[PDB]
Amino acid sequence: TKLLVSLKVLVIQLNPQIGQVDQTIKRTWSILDKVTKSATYVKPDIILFPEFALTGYSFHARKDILPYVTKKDEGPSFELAKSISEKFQCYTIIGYPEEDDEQKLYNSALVVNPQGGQIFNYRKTFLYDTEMNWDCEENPEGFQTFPMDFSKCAKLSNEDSYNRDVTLKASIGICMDLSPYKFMAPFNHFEFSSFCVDNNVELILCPMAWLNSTSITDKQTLHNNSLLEAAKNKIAFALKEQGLPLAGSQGIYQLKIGDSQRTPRVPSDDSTSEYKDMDEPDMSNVNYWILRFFPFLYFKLRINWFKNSSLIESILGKTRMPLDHEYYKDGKLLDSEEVIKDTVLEKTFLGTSLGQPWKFQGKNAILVLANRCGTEDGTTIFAGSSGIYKFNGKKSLDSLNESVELLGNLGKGLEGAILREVQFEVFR
Repeated sequence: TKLLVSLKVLVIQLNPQIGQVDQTIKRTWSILDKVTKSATYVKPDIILFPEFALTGYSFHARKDILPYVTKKDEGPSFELAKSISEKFQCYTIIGYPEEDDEQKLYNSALVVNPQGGQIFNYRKTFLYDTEMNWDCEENPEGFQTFPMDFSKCAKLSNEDSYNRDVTLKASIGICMDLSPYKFMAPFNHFEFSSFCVDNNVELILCPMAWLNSTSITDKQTLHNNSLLEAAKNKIAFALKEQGLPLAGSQGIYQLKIGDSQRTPRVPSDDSTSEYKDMDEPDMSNVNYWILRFFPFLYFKLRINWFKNSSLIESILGKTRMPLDHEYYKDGKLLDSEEVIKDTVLEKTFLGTSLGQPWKFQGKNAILVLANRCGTEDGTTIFAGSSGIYKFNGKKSLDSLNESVELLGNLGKGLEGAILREVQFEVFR
């Protein structure tokens, strides 16, 4: 049974600085107000915020993030998402620093239903270097899926109106989650994107604090004072040329609400990575983000892989999580006498299953990326470029691949919001 779904997705792109929570929240309401006043405005069904959307990201010590940590059902970020969900009758997902009853710190993203109550709270599974500064904990449950009850969004292919309800299988990934584990794991693993293919995720939500390539990540540079001081000046000039403060743009909102302007398919070159053109998206990262969702992309060589059975040992050998992850402190292949369960036949490697060359073929999935913009510590330039994508499964490792639809993107250095009417199909 096919089921056409029309989802109205809104993405908020912010430039939060540490210590400006009230100011950021105030700017957020300013953005949302401007959105509703758009000529082509329509009420969103789901609103996504970036990673640590209100508090800032670059925390250097545990004591520095402590004044901004909250419980999953308490604090500014929760009340914000709650008020938004009650004012727009929508789902609201926002990234926030979390503290539980056991006084453990997480990099989390809470979800609030239209009734103004949280239904889920995802924690960051793969941690970035900055998380180590305040001793962030890995998600003990690893990658997770959760249902989202959408009303008046679904319809049969014969019907002329989306009057039916649909429970979409959603999944949240945060920044590093897309990257290989600790930047050490093989590139071909594609942990998060494979997880979504394995568990048949229909809606993918990604709050991000993703970086622009011009940022300083060299470890020997950061810990060499004369090298670091010389490195900071290179970034300061790039922001000064663009007529912006060192922290980046704030208060000036780029709005793409209701339009259907798609993002041009562009291959990655030496110019697409430069930090210029604030209203334009970082196509170097856009292409990279798409590449990290390889199992959703069409790849011609999958036929040769399936008939020669090259990935069978990889599929059967594939574990749920990396063996040294927090996931394997609680939970726990043959070729024996045990039968093959359905979950095994759902497992994939490089988008290939045991029964299909390309498992996702014929399916639809929606990718929503909320990435922050701006600059922190005078070393870290966030890529912004928030956007919405669609994997059609119809039969190039970048945006040139037409198995993914670029439904729109925001600027790489401007606060703002993008709304898109997303249409796709599921199966019930």
